[PDB]
Amino acid sequence: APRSVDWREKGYVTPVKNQGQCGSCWAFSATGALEGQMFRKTGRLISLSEQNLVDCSGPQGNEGCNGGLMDYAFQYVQDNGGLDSEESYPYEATEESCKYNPKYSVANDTGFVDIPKQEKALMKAVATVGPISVAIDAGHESFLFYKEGIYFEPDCSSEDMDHGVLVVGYGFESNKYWLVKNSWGEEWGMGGYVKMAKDRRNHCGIASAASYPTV
Amino acid sequence: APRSVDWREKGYVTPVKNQGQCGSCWAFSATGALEGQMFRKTGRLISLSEQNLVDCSGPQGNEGCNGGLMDYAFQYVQDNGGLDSEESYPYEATEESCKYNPKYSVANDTGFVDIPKQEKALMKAVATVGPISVAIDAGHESFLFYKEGIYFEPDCSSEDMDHGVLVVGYGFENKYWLVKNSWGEEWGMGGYVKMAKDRRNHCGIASAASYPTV
Ligand SMILES: *[C@@H](O)[C@H](C[C@@H]1CCNC1=O)NC(=O)[C@H](CC(C)C)NC(=O)c1cc2ccccc2[nH]1
Ligand SMILES: *[C@@H](O)[C@H](C[C@@H]1CCNC1=O)NC(=O)[C@H](CC(C)C)NC(=O)c1cc2ccccc2[nH]1
Repeated sequence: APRSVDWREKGYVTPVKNQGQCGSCWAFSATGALEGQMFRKTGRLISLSEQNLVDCSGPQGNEGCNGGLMDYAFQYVQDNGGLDSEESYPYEATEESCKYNPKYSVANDTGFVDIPKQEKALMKAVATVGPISVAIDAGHESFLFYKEGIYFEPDCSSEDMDHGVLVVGYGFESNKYWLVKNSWGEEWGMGGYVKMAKDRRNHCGIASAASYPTV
Repeated sequence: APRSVDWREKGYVTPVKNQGQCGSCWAFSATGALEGQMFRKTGRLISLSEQNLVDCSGPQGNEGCNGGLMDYAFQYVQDNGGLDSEESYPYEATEESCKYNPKYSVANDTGFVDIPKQEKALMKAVATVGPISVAIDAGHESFLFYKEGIYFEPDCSSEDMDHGVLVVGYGFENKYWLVKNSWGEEWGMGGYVKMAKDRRNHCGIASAASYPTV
């Protein structure tokens, strides 16, 4: 497989967004992975509505700003037969009534694939598919304060993840890393991204709950 | 400047409101611009009271449901030393007695700036300041009935503006202003309209733009 991948250079990834004061990480993770797969299919990069997911995906098991799962979000888009653009259904960092309108649907999906709980499998998927939704353990001060280099936190869990993010690539320092897009704004980390330790015992659980939508 | 800006995703903009059967557009535009500048200053997004402006800004020149201007509303907030929250001083779509109460003030301003009367200066303000109050010519059936794409009306005028609204951003699909209206969420695109940008100061969008200084 390639030793390095960065889907950002290839047009698959929208700018970093900001969840604000709302536990909607899972919705940002899901929209990032679907943005990637819709670009793969159509050649158009269009920002998708996390608000739509937050407001409408309760039946599939999601709890809005109180948490949720990317796979539940992918199931919603399939069940719903669409997902609105960001520009039509803007993010408000709270839960509102479902206002889905098919008029402004710009994405869809046909299911999802859960990747085997192996960093090797995740690497293959990143190389072959595009950006991939992943859960990490993000609940450490070292992660708030991350600015540069490869992130490693000896107290990270490989089993107890709490944060949904998007792997957009991987590589190495000229000491391997995953390239991860967060949803804490561009001021956090390296332009909103973090290089997380790769092939270091599934560090922070990055390969434990990885998935992507089919389109 | 960036080629695209949308302050809604950055926490500067409240949900779309509905003026109902009252010519209070100017008050919704003003509260929008002040909600954005108060967010810029404090990091808190709090919906402000249009009714407080409708009821109380007569001395600064406004005429309640019979019309008004955003700058007169910004002058009121300055003169008054405050503006009540929406939740404290709810909207009734009619003019009442002034019930302003400082206990519930959650906004202030120190003044206000008028933007140079060019779309280039408007673009610079939107990119650097936040949501901007603007006046447009909305009195065309096309606008009345917009749903998607970029709005362009040949019979639109650049000096006969009659409607106050809020520019929250701009971009391209062929450029547009992203404009928050106050006709509820069922109108337009969730309550918004993409208005032609850099096409003959279309509908007079850069003719009377301003924002409060906080
Ligand atoms: C990230 O914004 C979010 C933060 C938590 C929400 C409430 N407090 C938090 O710290 N994390 C999540 O939403 C995680 C993401 C996964 C991928 C690890 N999922 C959940 O917390 C969660 C809650 C919940 C309740 C019912 C069903 C599923 C479910 N998932
Ligand atoms: C939008 O709600 C409002 C609609 C008019 C008022 C009643 N009839 C209408 O159609 N439009 C306004 O309030 C406009 C907005 C500006 C920014 C163009 N302003 C006026 O009509 C206006 C300003 C003003 C100042 C003093 C006295 C009267 C007066 N009217």
